[PDB]
Amino acid sequence: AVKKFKPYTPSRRFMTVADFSEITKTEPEKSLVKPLKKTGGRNNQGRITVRFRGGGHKRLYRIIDFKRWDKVGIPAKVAAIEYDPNRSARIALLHYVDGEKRYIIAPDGLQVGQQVVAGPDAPIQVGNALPLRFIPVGTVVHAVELEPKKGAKLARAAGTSAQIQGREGDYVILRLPSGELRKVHGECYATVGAVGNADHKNIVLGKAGRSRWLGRRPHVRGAAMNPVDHPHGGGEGRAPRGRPPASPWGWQTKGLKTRKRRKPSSRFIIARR
Amino acid sequence: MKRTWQPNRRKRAKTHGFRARMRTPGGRKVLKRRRQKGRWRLTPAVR
RNA sequence: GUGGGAGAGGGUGGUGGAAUUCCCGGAGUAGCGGUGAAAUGCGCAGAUACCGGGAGGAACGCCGAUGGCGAAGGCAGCCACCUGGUCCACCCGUGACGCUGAGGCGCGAAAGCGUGGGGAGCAAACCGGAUUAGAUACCCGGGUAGUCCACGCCCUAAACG
RNA sequence: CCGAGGGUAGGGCCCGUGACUGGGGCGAAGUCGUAACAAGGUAGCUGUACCGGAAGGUGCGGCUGGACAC
RNA sequence: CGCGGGGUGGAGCAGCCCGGUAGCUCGUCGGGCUCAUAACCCGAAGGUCGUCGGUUCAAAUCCGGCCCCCGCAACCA
RNA sequence: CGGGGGGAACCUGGGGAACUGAAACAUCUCAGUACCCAGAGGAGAGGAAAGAGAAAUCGACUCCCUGAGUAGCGGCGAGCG
RNA sequence: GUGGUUCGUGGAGCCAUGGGGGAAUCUGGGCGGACCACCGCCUAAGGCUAAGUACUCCGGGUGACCGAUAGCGCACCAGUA
RNA sequence: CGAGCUAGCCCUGGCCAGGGUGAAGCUGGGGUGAGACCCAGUGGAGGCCCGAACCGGUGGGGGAUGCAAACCCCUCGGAUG
RNA sequence: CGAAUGCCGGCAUGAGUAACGAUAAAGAGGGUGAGAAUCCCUCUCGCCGUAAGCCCAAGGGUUCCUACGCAAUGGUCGUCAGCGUAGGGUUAGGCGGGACCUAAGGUGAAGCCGAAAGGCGUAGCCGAAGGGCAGCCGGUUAAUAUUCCGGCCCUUCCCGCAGGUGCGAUGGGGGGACGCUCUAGGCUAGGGGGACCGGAGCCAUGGACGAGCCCGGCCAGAAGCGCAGGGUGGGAGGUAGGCAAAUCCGCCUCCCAACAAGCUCUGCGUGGUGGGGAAGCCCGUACGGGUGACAACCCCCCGAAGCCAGGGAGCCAAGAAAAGCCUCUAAGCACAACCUGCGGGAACCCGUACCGCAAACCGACACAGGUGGGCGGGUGCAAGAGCACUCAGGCGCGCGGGAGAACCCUCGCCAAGGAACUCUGCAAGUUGGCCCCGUAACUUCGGGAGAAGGGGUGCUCCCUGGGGUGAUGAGCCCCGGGGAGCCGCAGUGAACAGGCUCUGGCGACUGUUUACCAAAAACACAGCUCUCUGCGAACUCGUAAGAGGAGGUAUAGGGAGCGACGCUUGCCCGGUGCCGGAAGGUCAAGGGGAGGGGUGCAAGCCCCGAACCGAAGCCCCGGUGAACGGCGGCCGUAACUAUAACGGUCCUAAGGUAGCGAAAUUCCUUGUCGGGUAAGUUCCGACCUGCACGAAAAGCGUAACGACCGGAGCGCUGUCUCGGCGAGGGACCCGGUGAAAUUGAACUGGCCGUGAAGAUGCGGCCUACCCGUGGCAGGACGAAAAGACCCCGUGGAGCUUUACUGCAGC
RNA sequence: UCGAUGUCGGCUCGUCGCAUCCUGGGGCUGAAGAAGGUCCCAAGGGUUGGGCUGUUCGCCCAUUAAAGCGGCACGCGAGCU
Ligand SMILES: [Mg+2]
Ligand SMILES: [Mg+2]
Ligand SMILES: [Mg+2]
Ligand SMILES: [Mg+2]
Ligand SMILES: [Mg+2]
Ligand SMILES: [Mg+2]
Ligand SMILES: [Mg+2]
Ligand SMILES: [Mg+2]
Ligand SMILES: [Mg+2]
Ligand SMILES: [Mg+2]
Ligand SMILES: [Mg+2]
Ligand SMILES: [Mg+2]
Ligand SMILES: [Mg+2]
Ligand SMILES: [Mg+2]
Ligand SMILES: [Mg+2]
Ligand SMILES: [Mg+2]
Ligand SMILES: [Mg+2]
Ligand SMILES: [Mg+2]
Ligand SMILES: [Mg+2]
Ligand SMILES: [Mg+2]
Ligand SMILES: [Mg+2]
Ligand SMILES: [Mg+2]
Ligand SMILES: [Mg+2]
Ligand SMILES: [Mg+2]
Ligand SMILES: [Mg+2]
Ligand SMILES: [Mg+2]
Ligand SMILES: [Mg+2]
Ligand SMILES: [Mg+2]
Ligand SMILES: [Mg+2]
Ligand SMILES: [Mg+2]
Ligand SMILES: [Mg+2]
Ligand SMILES: [Mg+2]
Ligand SMILES: [Mg+2]
Ligand SMILES: [Mg+2]
Ligand SMILES: [Mg+2]
Ligand SMILES: [Mg+2]
Ligand SMILES: [Mg+2]
Ligand SMILES: [Mg+2]
Ligand SMILES: [Mg+2]
Ligand SMILES: [Mg+2]
Ligand SMILES: [Mg+2]
Ligand SMILES: [Mg+2]
Ligand SMILES: [Mg+2]
Ligand SMILES: [Mg+2]
Ligand SMILES: [Mg+2]
Ligand SMILES: [Mg+2]
Ligand SMILES: [Mg+2]
Ligand SMILES: [Mg+2]
Ligand SMILES: [Mg+2]
Ligand SMILES: [Mg+2]
Ligand SMILES: [Mg+2]
Ligand SMILES: [Mg+2]
Ligand SMILES: [Mg+2]
Ligand SMILES: [Mg+2]
Ligand SMILES: [Mg+2]
Ligand SMILES: [Mg+2]
Ligand SMILES: [Mg+2]
Ligand SMILES: [Mg+2]
Ligand SMILES: [Mg+2]
Ligand SMILES: [Mg+2]
Ligand SMILES: [Mg+2]
Ligand SMILES: [Mg+2]
Ligand SMILES: [Mg+2]
Ligand SMILES: [Mg+2]
Ligand SMILES: [Mg+2]
Ligand SMILES: [Mg+2]
Ligand SMILES: [Mg+2]
Ligand SMILES: [Mg+2]
Ligand SMILES: [Mg+2]
Ligand SMILES: [Mg+2]
Ligand SMILES: [Mg+2]
Ligand SMILES: [Mg+2]
Ligand SMILES: [Mg+2]
Ligand SMILES: [Mg+2]
Ligand SMILES: [Mg+2]
Ligand SMILES: [Mg+2]
Ligand SMILES: [Mg+2]
Ligand SMILES: [Mg+2]
Ligand SMILES: [Mg+2]
Ligand SMILES: [Mg+2]
Ligand SMILES: [Mg+2]
Ligand SMILES: [Mg+2]
Ligand SMILES: [Mg+2]
Ligand SMILES: [Mg+2]
Ligand SMILES: [Mg+2]
Ligand SMILES: [Mg+2]
Ligand SMILES: [Mg+2]
Ligand SMILES: [Mg+2]
Ligand SMILES: [Mg+2]
Ligand SMILES: [Mg+2]
Ligand SMILES: [Mg+2]
Ligand SMILES: [Mg+2]
Ligand SMILES: [Mg+2]
Ligand SMILES: [Mg+2]
Ligand SMILES: [Mg+2]
Ligand SMILES: [Mg+2]
Ligand SMILES: [Mg+2]
Ligand SMILES: [Mg+2]
Ligand SMILES: [Mg+2]
Ligand SMILES: [Mg+2]
Ligand SMILES: [Mg+2]
Ligand SMILES: [Mg+2]
Ligand SMILES: [Mg+2]
Ligand SMILES: [Mg+2]
Ligand SMILES: [Mg+2]
Ligand SMILES: [Mg+2]
Ligand SMILES: [Mg+2]
Ligand SMILES: [Mg+2]
Ligand SMILES: [Mg+2]
Ligand SMILES: [Mg+2]
Ligand SMILES: [Mg+2]
Ligand SMILES: [Mg+2]
Ligand SMILES: [Mg+2]
Ligand SMILES: [Mg+2]
Ligand SMILES: [Mg+2]
Ligand SMILES: [Mg+2]
Ligand SMILES: [Mg+2]
Ligand SMILES: [Mg+2]
Ligand SMILES: [Mg+2]
Ligand SMILES: [Mg+2]
Ligand SMILES: [Mg+2]
Ligand SMILES: [Mg+2]
Ligand SMILES: [Mg+2]
Ligand SMILES: [Mg+2]
Ligand SMILES: [Mg+2]
Ligand SMILES: [Mg+2]
Ligand SMILES: [Mg+2]
Ligand SMILES: [Mg+2]
Ligand SMILES: [Mg+2]
Ligand SMILES: [Mg+2]
Ligand SMILES: [Mg+2]
Ligand SMILES: [Mg+2]
Ligand SMILES: [Mg+2]
Ligand SMILES: [Mg+2]
Ligand SMILES: [Mg+2]
Ligand SMILES: [Mg+2]
Ligand SMILES: [Mg+2]
Ligand SMILES: [Mg+2]
Ligand SMILES: [Mg+2]
Ligand SMILES: [Mg+2]
Ligand SMILES: [Mg+2]
Ligand SMILES: [Mg+2]
Ligand SMILES: [Mg+2]
Ligand SMILES: [Mg+2]
Ligand SMILES: [Mg+2]
Ligand SMILES: [Mg+2]
Ligand SMILES: [Mg+2]
Ligand SMILES: [Mg+2]
Ligand SMILES: [Mg+2]
Ligand SMILES: [Mg+2]
Ligand SMILES: [Mg+2]
Ligand SMILES: [Mg+2]
Ligand SMILES: [Mg+2]
Ligand SMILES: [Mg+2]
Ligand SMILES: [Mg+2]
Ligand SMILES: [Mg+2]
Ligand SMILES: [Mg+2]
Ligand SMILES: [Mg+2]
Ligand SMILES: [Mg+2]
Ligand SMILES: [Mg+2]
Ligand SMILES: [Mg+2]
Ligand SMILES: [Mg+2]
Repeated sequence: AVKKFKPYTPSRRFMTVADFSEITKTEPEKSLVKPLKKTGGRNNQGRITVRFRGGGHKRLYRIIDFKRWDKVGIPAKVAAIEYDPNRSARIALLHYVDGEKRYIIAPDGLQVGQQVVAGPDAPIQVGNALPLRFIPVGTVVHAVELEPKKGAKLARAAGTSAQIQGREGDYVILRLPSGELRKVHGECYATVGAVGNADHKNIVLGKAGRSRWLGRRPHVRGAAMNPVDHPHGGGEGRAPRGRPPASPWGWQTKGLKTRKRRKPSSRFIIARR
Repeated sequence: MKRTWQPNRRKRAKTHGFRARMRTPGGRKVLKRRRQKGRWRLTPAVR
């Protein structure tokens, strides 16, 4: 867990690296990779629409399987566990017995020797995937479809998960990583277990450059600009915010709630305290 | 010290070229103007 | 050695019910809290009291003792796994192989510390109400850390027989 | 060659001393309060933690060297 | 020099704006409870309102001069 | 069979500023101007009354003169008309 | 809700129409400046239509137009160097 | 009309003499009840060190109708990020 | 026209003045010619040599070669040239690109969107310094050559013959196909040496006829073979996956090899063959040609960063695509087709001169600037692409000759002193490489460290150790050890190499910045906190479609502040912001029609219109501080005095906690005291009276780090006392060429006055023959810039907000 | 004087005034002497080095015969900082 370093430089002092011993394979499965954009944070207009992105290691995109149900009931063996550098978590390689190979987000505890299956059939066991309706209540689970057949949007990040708090009608109540309580349709596939590589959160970048490697460019504060640039710009040397703190585009950035009021999605949410 | 003119033959025809001018309505009126003026060259001549 | 026994001894994983709290539904009205007496607080925006549903955390009533276990600190709902000490009966083996123990090593309540989780009740600090000459207290209404878990430190004590 | 010493340089220990600063001891009749000794008028003491003009207070846990009515 | 606010029983504050009437806490004094003291209880006393003009019938109150006090300001140079 | 693209200016349509004026300026003005776009053509537009507007009146449209800087419009201001 | 007209919300009709409602076929319908009556005018929701009009790349004619710093930027190998 | 200067990003290539320091890990030996750990060798990490190329532009002098509309000299910063 | 810093043009002044563009440097002889410092040839001298040499790409576009020229261009001259005229000159199946592939991006049948113009968009297409692809050595021209020629190799297409096979694709699968750092083995490039091989010739000036000196001792090459490496299992059964179908690939099982065994591919070697082939001498060359020669053509050593190459290990930040190629089958055809070998034929377009770190490209210039890839030899110094000298090659920078003043620049040295200089050791000095000894506080245990401070350093002889290569040997090459001696002032003998310590502030650190007056204490930064965001996310761009976010999903993403780490981060929710609140108040359009009005004879048509229902917003109720923010006044009091733990009272939403404090903050201020100094407005340590510190516009500390800013010491010095001398490049003189701002005109003195108040120009007096050269700056309110400061203008622009008004957005 | 009269201080170079800091010459003295005080004449010359601060001033150290005050665009930036 979380390799450290003696301080033979500054910043090798506090730097901290993942423990990679979970990883059984280095080259990824060539059949299953695609290239990346990458965007520099710019949209089709050439315009930066997300600030302070660029640089960063070249990356191959592992295509990964968020619909488990097209393969219902066909088991598969866990061949390898490897590094996906597009995501916080790790990818498991699955040889199916069709002979089809796919990548899955690797739940915490999944071993590579083992067998996994998806469908209502499906023993309730780490790595298996089921309609939410057939998971026993209280199970912790990840990679959840938000609507049926639409793919897994929820609890995919290293160490995340969700619990089933109960059922009502065609819907079941989940506690998301956020802690929002919301209804998800029972027909939505989820895959039992937590995500893991949960040690992820204790990495300590340790020096500026390591932030660059991840494609994050420097972030300059409103305080450091001039009034043209930012509601916090200007003053003579340093300065409180002088107004309720804002984004460069001018909206308040402390407490102001941005979620649209009237979304139909509101009928299906109960929480987030 | 590096100055502003760094000639490159492809940059010129990709930029001020005749097919450049014809692709954009802005650029067609460039030609239209230069033709109505009697310009001998309607477009940089790059070799 | 062999055959037996008692036990909250320890570590792990589960699990049950009672209660408090919060939320939803129902029903229902004008007060509920609280004290020496009060006030702050809470309540017609529907409180308290009552019934039903749900979430979550902590602690385990009766058994329970003037009891048991551990070297000490300490250890208490129930279940399983792993594991320490210890006593008894037979008189079977080894043959003084013992006792203590400067240093060393380990364990060491509470509180405190670090990184994470968790956070129901309680509650330093803090605010308010009251008392008072004052009241940076004692009583009352709030309330953060903490109390719980994991790993790691700290290593003190009326650590008392 | 070695060599009394001399010189240059960098350490160690010890003594004296120093604006000021920490507490401590002591000092016939100073100021503020009452913490403790009698249920000391909130039993006390206690390791620790936070607070507070001051003694001390409160939290958690511990010790008894505290306990004829309702 | 500037602009704004103030000066009232021993202390600290009201009242002045809107003229007539000076109030609150503390202190002080007389008495009480107590062995005594304080606390506490019952009573009292104590003032021309910085000053000097003016206005009015009447001035702490309005107007002016002076005197103090506090605050703000003194930039480009 | 046809279209496409070009054409000094002129024409119709779609869109459409500001300096400026108002001795400041927002309504207003400049101005439906400048400009951009689309279409025409040798012209274009318009055109044969669900019109005028006070006479029992005129009689499609376009252009000139006049009506007239009138009727009016107008931070009833500048000014527009 | 707006645009057009002289009409800037005005007593604001007329003409046009982005939105909502939504008829009738001569005893129907539009208009004459809110509106009502009366008296008149006119027949919307299809289309085309010469000429009188504008312009000047081009050709001609003519100047109390210039005459090489003028007159077109160019009298000249100029939208050139 | 401009990103042939410059700023960022994207795709694809290239460049960084030489020397110095000596992380983790590995191996052996020690150590222990098993550990922790200790030492040695090995190893060869790093917005590590010195220093060319390359990238800079610290201080000073010179230049100042310049060699130059930002240059020259000396000095100096980075030089596997 | 007389004025507008007017406009266009012409010509003046400055003035024969500055300058003639790197201080790498020249001298002579001969030739040519009307004419020669400047053109050509020779000799001598100097400069570059990780270049200032050579090759390639851009860009440039005939500048290339040659003949004839010198008006102009050339910073002088020109007989020369990149200049004028003319003629010539660029040769490809294999090199580069195109009749190949795809990347970003671009474009775009489908489709989506937008008043119009247009925007987007799957596939496809386009797009290259990336992938794919078959030429090596030499000779030849004045000028091109992997292009022509010679020699030896190879590719594709078409056709044919033969042999083989279920042939066949834009479809399936494999492959292509990948990072960074370190790196093994074997090669090659390149290099050093040889007593061996080959060669004109030399014995100078004292010595040397020598195992002397000087020069050279290679290159390309199919198959075959050799060495070194890369790639890679084979067989069968089953099969539901690879959007049809496969016998292929995937997967499961079984069966042999376990190995490069083999098969295969590449590198190097060798190879039939072909080709080069020095010095020197002669002639004769802008250039090179005879001979040397029938040249030799060999050993050893050093050795890549290059090759074998898809090698190996380690690491985390996790490292293109498509085609060629292989395989699999589908239609379809199985006379076809395809595979293999041989043979014949066919094989297009474009570039190809020349410059190319620069006089030919970008900088108006033959401009000290800028410009990507490759090669870049030798010796010495620890290494090296550093430094000095030097090969090859290339240059002496397109004005010169003299003189030997001031002065300037760049440089050398200095008695004694040693920072006294000065805002400041600014500047210059000192130090300086390697090896060895040694090395503090403090520390985050790495560091601090090159701390500091020292010693060594050459040459000769003797002895001796280990390595790589060979054999285990010599030879050669590498790393050392010990002993005795020699010379000088000095041995990193030249050149390239830190001055050091103490101690504060600020910033943790490396980084970033105002191109061109600021590199910093600013920005960034890892890290901490708040906050929004359930995913068609929030947020951003866009009218929209669409895109970014993200092919991400709360351990994520966005916004904000704070800024490693340590210890910490108090009180106030009155106001403002945000967050919650199903009541209440108010509230627009709309609903509602009480009543009222216009006009009709009237049915009616039309206009007002009270109650009441009626959102968000605001009000109202709460909460909220790593949200905007804000965190008291007067008076009294202790048995010297002083002060005030204590008290009183007024006010507040609450009255600044810890820590720190005359500070990057302190006015008074050079506060007071202490320390450093002979002397300290700075500095360090203290105190607290903090004008006007204070806790994430964070508080207080912190090892390490810094071209940051302060203070002190040592060392050392031309900074200074205080100046002197010397060098060179200028300045001066002569020959050639020859600018500039400025300029009302000038016949342009001093004092005391006067004057619009600072007079060459007016008054008075004084002084004063005409004209220059080199010099200095006191004045011509000198030049330059229609003053940036200041005000004015109902001038402008950027910025702000609880200014007005409006718009997007919500 | 705004179609420009560059500002503190320092350095360099001075020059002048005298209301004289020193030296020279004087009068008075509450001048014994030596040494002072005070006023008068006198502008020939002279008038230190250093610590602090940007300073001018000023304070301080060590001396001195003395450590003079002013003017010259608070002399002097086409002379330097
Ligand atoms: Mg675009
Ligand atoms: Mg970030
Ligand atoms: Mg930032
Ligand atoms: Mg700024
Ligand atoms: Mg703004
Ligand atoms: Mg601000
Ligand atoms: Mg600022
Ligand atoms: Mg400020
Ligand atoms: Mg560059
Ligand atoms: Mg190109
Ligand atoms: Mg032509
Ligand atoms: Mg024992
Ligand atoms: Mg403990
Ligand atoms: Mg505890
Ligand atoms: Mg009490
Ligand atoms: Mg007590
Ligand atoms: Mg007690
Ligand atoms: Mg007591
Ligand atoms: Mg307390
Ligand atoms: Mg100002
Ligand atoms: Mg129109
Ligand atoms: Mg105006
Ligand atoms: Mg005006
Ligand atoms: Mg204006
Ligand atoms: Mg108009
Ligand atoms: Mg129009
Ligand atoms: Mg006609
Ligand atoms: Mg017509
Ligand atoms: Mg006509
Ligand atoms: Mg028509
Ligand atoms: Mg209208
Ligand atoms: Mg109006
Ligand atoms: Mg109207
Ligand atoms: Mg009408
Ligand atoms: Mg009708
Ligand atoms: Mg109508
Ligand atoms: Mg009408
Ligand atoms: Mg009418
Ligand atoms: Mg009509
Ligand atoms: Mg009709
Ligand atoms: Mg004539
Ligand atoms: Mg002429
Ligand atoms: Mg002309
Ligand atoms: Mg003429
Ligand atoms: Mg002309
Ligand atoms: Mg660019
Ligand atoms: Mg760019
Ligand atoms: Mg290296
Ligand atoms: Mg290294
Ligand atoms: Mg480095
Ligand atoms: Mg370096
Ligand atoms: Mg510089
Ligand atoms: Mg300079
Ligand atoms: Mg100068
Ligand atoms: Mg990089
Ligand atoms: Mg005139
Ligand atoms: Mg002028
Ligand atoms: Mg003139
Ligand atoms: Mg002349
Ligand atoms: Mg002259
Ligand atoms: Mg001269
Ligand atoms: Mg000269
Ligand atoms: Mg020259
Ligand atoms: Mg020459
Ligand atoms: Mg060399
Ligand atoms: Mg000539
Ligand atoms: Mg020239
Ligand atoms: Mg050929
Ligand atoms: Mg060929
Ligand atoms: Mg080709
Ligand atoms: Mg073809
Ligand atoms: Mg293509
Ligand atoms: Mg293509
Ligand atoms: Mg497009
Ligand atoms: Mg389109
Ligand atoms: Mg292509
Ligand atoms: Mg290519
Ligand atoms: Mg290529
Ligand atoms: Mg090729
Ligand atoms: Mg050749
Ligand atoms: Mg086949
Ligand atoms: Mg590639
Ligand atoms: Mg070779
Ligand atoms: Mg001889
Ligand atoms: Mg070797
Ligand atoms: Mg590899
Ligand atoms: Mg790495
Ligand atoms: Mg393709
Ligand atoms: Mg068939
Ligand atoms: Mg060629
Ligand atoms: Mg050249
Ligand atoms: Mg260069
Ligand atoms: Mg080059
Ligand atoms: Mg030249
Ligand atoms: Mg040049
Ligand atoms: Mg370069
Ligand atoms: Mg060296
Ligand atoms: Mg040389
Ligand atoms: Mg030569
Ligand atoms: Mg000498
Ligand atoms: Mg000297
Ligand atoms: Mg000295
Ligand atoms: Mg200093
Ligand atoms: Mg210096
Ligand atoms: Mg020390
Ligand atoms: Mg040393
Ligand atoms: Mg020697
Ligand atoms: Mg040396
Ligand atoms: Mg040196
Ligand atoms: Mg050095
Ligand atoms: Mg300081
Ligand atoms: Mg910094
Ligand atoms: Mg660095
Ligand atoms: Mg910055
Ligand atoms: Mg700058
Ligand atoms: Mg600038
Ligand atoms: Mg600039
Ligand atoms: Mg810097
Ligand atoms: Mg932090
Ligand atoms: Mg938008
Ligand atoms: Mg995406
Ligand atoms: Mg900051
Ligand atoms: Mg508040
Ligand atoms: Mg609030
Ligand atoms: Mg509130
Ligand atoms: Mg009614
Ligand atoms: Mg409402
Ligand atoms: Mg705070
Ligand atoms: Mg406090
Ligand atoms: Mg202080
Ligand atoms: Mg001080
Ligand atoms: Mg302050
Ligand atoms: Mg200072
Ligand atoms: Mg201090
Ligand atoms: Mg502060
Ligand atoms: Mg703050
Ligand atoms: Mg500090
Ligand atoms: Mg520090
Ligand atoms: Mg730095
Ligand atoms: Mg720095
Ligand atoms: Mg000197
Ligand atoms: Mg000289
Ligand atoms: Mg004269
Ligand atoms: Mg005068
Ligand atoms: Mg005269
Ligand atoms: Mg002068
Ligand atoms: Mg001037
Ligand atoms: Mg005004
Ligand atoms: Mg204005
Ligand atoms: Mg002026
Ligand atoms: Mg002016
Ligand atoms: Mg001065
Ligand atoms: Mg006198
Ligand atoms: Mg005497
Ligand atoms: Mg004198
Ligand atoms: Mg004098
Ligand atoms: Mg100083
Ligand atoms: Mg002073
Ligand atoms: Mg001057
Ligand atoms: Mg100056
Ligand atoms: Mg001057
Ligand atoms: Mg002057």
